[PDB]
Amino acid sequence: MTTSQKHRDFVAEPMGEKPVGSLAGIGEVLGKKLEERGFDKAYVVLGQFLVLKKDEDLFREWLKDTCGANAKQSRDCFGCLREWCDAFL
Amino acid sequence: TTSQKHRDFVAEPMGEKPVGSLAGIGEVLGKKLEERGFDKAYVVLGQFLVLKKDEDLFREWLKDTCGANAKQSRDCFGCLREWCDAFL
Repeated sequence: MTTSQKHRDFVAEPMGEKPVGSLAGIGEVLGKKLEERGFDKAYVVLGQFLVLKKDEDLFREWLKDTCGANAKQSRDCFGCLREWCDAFL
Repeated sequence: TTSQKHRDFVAEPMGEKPVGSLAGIGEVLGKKLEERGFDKAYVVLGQFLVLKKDEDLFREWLKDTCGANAKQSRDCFGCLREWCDAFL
């Protein structure tokens, strides 16, 4: 297992009302910036991932533009949402 | 009350179901959703979630996007709301 424990916690169960900082890659700095843009709960970021048809390039670019995520952070967040979807959607 | 199409949708994960599997989304609406990129049910779920599950704004967006009338948008909203309560 190469993922963070944090990723594994997220993908292990439905996300319900979890905050955006429960997503892998989304530390407190990125999470504050996402919340200030209206992306307060993880499911709102899931929504964007889904409206972008789960496209890695568009989602990671959107995350960079919206909260300044770097490549590792956007990869981790994408991978967490992708694996969550594979398990639960 | 509810249609069987609604109950069938809310009973299980949606996976790669087409947009027409959503309650209220018939052939005409599905066509116009697909023309706009919303070809699978999960893409419309995505919009529902980005709008924070807000009934008024989601139903208005659906009317604006594909021409859904009030019953169609009611049906579609309700199926996504109940799916989310069961699976999200």
